Amino acid sequence: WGYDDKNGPEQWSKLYPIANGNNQSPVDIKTSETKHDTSLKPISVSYNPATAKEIINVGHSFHVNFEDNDNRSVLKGGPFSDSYRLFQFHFHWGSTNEHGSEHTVDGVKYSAELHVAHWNSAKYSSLAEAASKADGLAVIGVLMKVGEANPKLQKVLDALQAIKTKGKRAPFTNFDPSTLLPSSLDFWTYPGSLTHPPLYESVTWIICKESISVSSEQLAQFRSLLSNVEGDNAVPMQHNNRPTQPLKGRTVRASF
Ligand SMILES: CCOC(=O)C1=C(C)NC(=O)N[C@H]1c1ccc(S(N)(=O)=O)cc1
Ligand SMILES: [Zn+2]
Repeated sequence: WGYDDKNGPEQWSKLYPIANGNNQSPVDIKTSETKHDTSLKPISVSYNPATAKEIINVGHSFHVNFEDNDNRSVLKGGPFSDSYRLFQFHFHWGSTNEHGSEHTVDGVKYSAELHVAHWNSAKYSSLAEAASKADGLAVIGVLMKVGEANPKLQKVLDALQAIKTKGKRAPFTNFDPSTLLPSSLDFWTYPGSLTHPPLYESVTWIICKESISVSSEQLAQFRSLLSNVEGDNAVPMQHNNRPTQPLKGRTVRASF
């Protein structure tokens, strides 16, 4: 699977039928149709920079992975009673500045999107166990709006020169990804899925109301990453965003 016309989102359903499920992500958030929910607690993140482990080129994207052997780095509050353990962050982007976000807000497409992914360590003993369970994953989505260079991205962008081609990986240490989040943690939440195969309907989405910035040149760095292995013909990673999917009558709740 990939993002090409042949192996891309519109074809995913052939091998992964859950693509046509009732809890697929991402979605268009219609602000007129959101339900303000008084029970929602503030989102609480507490990440230890010592849990940062590795940056990896996975061909369709790059990931920054965290040591997840204990509760040093955790998400709490919002719609959750359980504590969720940080394991990864990554981005999505588009071929142009005009699209690239996965979530949209009232039809508006942002240039990119940050995903900070966590697993339910109260109920489950590993990411592998948690990953397929309705209450297994919690992902914070931050919409990224093209404008001023974002200095908080600096360590991440500087690391890409070491993982230019598929499969390449490097230590990525001493980094707290709560530095990338907007200063307001007002959010939307809805029950949904991983936005690429295997598309498990295991994610509680936390979508920040406030966007963070990214420059056109910072976006060019993401797209200058190569999907091919070293020595092969260069194939830029131009985009990796899934189209919005039907709500099929789910409710997006607002903390605000
Ligand atoms: C069984 C593992 O479970 C997962 O969590 C992931 C899988 C299979 N694939 C990845 O490459 N990384 C993880 C992932 C996390 C968040 C999103 S997203 N984009 O935030 O929905 C996708 C994949
Ligand atoms: Zn993602």
